[PDB]
Order: sequence, then structure tokens, then C-alpha cells
Amino acid sequence: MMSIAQVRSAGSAGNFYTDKDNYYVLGSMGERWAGRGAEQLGLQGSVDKDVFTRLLEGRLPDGADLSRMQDGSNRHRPGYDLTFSAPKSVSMMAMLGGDKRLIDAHNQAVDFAVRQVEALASTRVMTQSETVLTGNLVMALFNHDTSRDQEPQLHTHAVVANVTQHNGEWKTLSSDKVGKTGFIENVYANQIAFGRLYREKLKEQVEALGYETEVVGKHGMWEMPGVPVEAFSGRVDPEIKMAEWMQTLKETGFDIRAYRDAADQRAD
Ligand SMILES: [Mg+2]
Repeated sequence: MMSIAQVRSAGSAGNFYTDKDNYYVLGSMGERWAGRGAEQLGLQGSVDKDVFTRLLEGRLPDGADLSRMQDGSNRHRPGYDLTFSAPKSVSMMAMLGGDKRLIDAHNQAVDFAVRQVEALASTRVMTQSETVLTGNLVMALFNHDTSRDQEPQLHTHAVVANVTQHNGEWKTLSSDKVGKTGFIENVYANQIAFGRLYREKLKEQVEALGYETEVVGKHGMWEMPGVPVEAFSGRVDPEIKMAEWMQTLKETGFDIRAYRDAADQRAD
């Protein structure tokens, strides 16, 4: 699925989205920019914490500045956090099964979704105020491993900077409580499709890897047949959590190595 939340605040977000703890299992962030708006800014590859924060503050590298300092605070909304999560079976197989391919898959899927999300990118202008599309967003996608559940959760944080290039000028993103014509309003009104779109592209890449899938919930919600999913349901130091995880799995008798070869053969 794809959770939707508003970023707390430059500093706040900065350290959070990169706190190595949120990704100790993975060992890496995987952070890369995204969006026509990001490539249009020369932003490519890894993410510079500072660039990211300034970006959240509303200061682009382009030189444009949408920050509105008012007695210490900034009245410029940072952006929106789109979190795409991977089915327990996969998150597990990806981080505890030693099959990095599944992580790549996860990424690719998010990318395939994030675009469609980008398409809805809009801005406001009057003539009366109206919402005109743009087709671009600036983004920073980070990968985290655990969840509030303290369970493996290969999930990416698609942080959409609250800026959009329209007619040259960098204006803020379309907001509109009323007519729900705002970019974010359309995001809310497509969460299932986009969450499904992300899962759809993943169930295809995984199956091409030789893995099978099964429906477990509505709108798609599937899981990899046979993964001890349940051994991580019903509910410090990252390292202590890792070991725990490793231990909890060995005490299931699942044959990670075999389940893998099982697939390698089934496709190849
Ligand atoms: Mg997180």
C-alpha cells in the first residue's frame, strides 16, 4: 500500500529520512532523486542531506526561494511523504532471505508508480483560482527496513518536495480543501490505485524471478506462499533487533536457501 502523510519540517525530516537506524537491516539508504522537476534541476543520483533540507525549506538550488520566514518559523509546507510498503513475505525474503534482487524489484515498482503520481502534479493561479497540471515534482526516495510494528518492512519514503515548475517559475504545489482539485487531493483520491499500481508492478517482477503469489486481502494484497509471515505478527539497538529477527526465523524451520532454489528453477 501507499501511506500519505505531510513531512514534519526540514530539520525534522532531514535527519529522520536518513537516520541509518531506519535502515540498519538493509545497510544502505538507496536514496535517489526522482521527477521531471529534479532532473530539470540537475538533481541526479544520491541525495545531499543539505540540498534535501533546503529543498524542504523551499530553497531550490536553481536559486528560487519559496520560504516564508515569519518570526522564526517557516510558513512553507515541506512536502508530502508517499510510503510504498512491500508485503511481509517479500520484505522478509529481501532482508532476511539474502535475495537483494527483491529489493531492486521493490524500487523499480515504486518508480513505476511515482510517475503516475507525478502526472497529477498541479499548481494554482487566478484569472478566479484554477488548478493547472504541470507533470513534474521533485522527489527524494528513501528506503527503510523496520516498521512501527518492529517487523521487517521494506518500504520506500517518496518525499515530494512542495514545489512544481510552471511557466518557468517555481510555484508551490496545488492545494484546495474545497473542490478537491489539488494535487494532494487527487493523491488521496487514488491511493488504492497507486498502492495497487506499485504492488502490481512488483508481483510481476517477483514472478519473473520464479516466485509465486497468493491473494490474501482485497485490492490485491498478496503474499509469497510459504514465507513464515506470521512469525512476525502479533508483535533499543538495531543490532539486537537484527539478531532477534534472524533467530525468530531459524525457529520456523523455513528453508530460505531451498525456497530460493525452488524459484531459480521454476523460471530461470
Ligand atoms: Mg520509516
